[PDB]
Amino acid sequence: GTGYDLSNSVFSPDGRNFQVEYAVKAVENGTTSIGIKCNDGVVFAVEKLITSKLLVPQKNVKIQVVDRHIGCVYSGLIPDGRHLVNRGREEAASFKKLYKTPIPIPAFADRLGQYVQAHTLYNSVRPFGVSTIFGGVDKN
Amino acid sequence: TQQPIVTGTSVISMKYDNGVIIAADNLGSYGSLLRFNGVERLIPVGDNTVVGISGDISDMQHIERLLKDLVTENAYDNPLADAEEALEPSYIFEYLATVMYQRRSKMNPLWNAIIVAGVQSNGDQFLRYVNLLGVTYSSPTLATGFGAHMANPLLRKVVDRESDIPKTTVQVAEEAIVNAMRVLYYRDARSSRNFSLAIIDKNTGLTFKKNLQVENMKWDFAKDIKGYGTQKI
Repeated sequence: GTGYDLSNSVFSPDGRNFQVEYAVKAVENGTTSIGIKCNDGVVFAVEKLITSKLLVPQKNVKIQVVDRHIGCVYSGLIPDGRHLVNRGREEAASFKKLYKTPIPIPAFADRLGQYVQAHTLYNSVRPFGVSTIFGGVDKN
Repeated sequence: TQQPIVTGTSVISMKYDNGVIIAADNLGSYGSLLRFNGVERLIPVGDNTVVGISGDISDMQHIERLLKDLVTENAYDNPLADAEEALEPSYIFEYLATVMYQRRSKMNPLWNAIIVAGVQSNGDQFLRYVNLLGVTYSSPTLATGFGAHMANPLLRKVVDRESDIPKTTVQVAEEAIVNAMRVLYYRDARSSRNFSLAIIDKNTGLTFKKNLQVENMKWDFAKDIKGYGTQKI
């Protein structure tokens, strides 16, 4: 039957979710953003596109910071990544509140991944259309 | 409602021309027992502001974590959070005054006495104190608990009115503060010889020192007093 891409949780006959694929295709229509894992830490980079010169230079930024040691650089649907990094900041704040240790990077990854997949299980939520290159330095 | 267990002590503070000087001891008291000596009472938030509080030790740690979370929130999406925009003492002061009020009104307050010392970006000194009950007032000299009626008569002579602030130097303020701390150690059972002194200045920045004790103490007059009364020998 048709309409296997109208909803979210529906499985295609080959077993591939379709709204997630369209979100992936929406991700690629975004500003390029790279990240290099140097020996001591990480180095992010973004290519925020300058539109008509009315935009103020060196003011609009896209490398959002989580806590002190986790950085988030996002591409695609910029607001969706804004909300994702907001939830990530809340999770890091809760962890530091009730553990008093800065969130390790893999733990932040687990939290963000669990949040992201929570939006591709239901029929009443649109999957995120943002890919992030978040990283940083921790104890290990 | 609750009963504080590990009570704090007095915290002394007084402003001068180029900034404010705050000082406190390092001692945690459980009833009549002096349990912890490494307890810190001054938590410098940012560079131009230092907050000194007293009360329940769990409560100071809770407030400290609140301050760290506030700094983390201020650091978010603020490219000027380092130089132009900063957590000036007024903002954090009314934040913790508000949270103190919410704790009180809910009928589960936190036994505390918060003093915040800071310098405004325009150069004006800030010095204000708030208790668990939420009373707020700004004075050239503040103290806590036992020290409220103890340190004020000492610090108020050097600086008494607003006109006295420009006429007082940092060295005079420091010697007045150390003499006051000597007096409290002489006359308060909840203080120790060790203490901590912090200096804030709009030019030299924050000056914080650790491992400070009380010297220049006179005791040779106590061997000429014999007996509690009619007893002579």
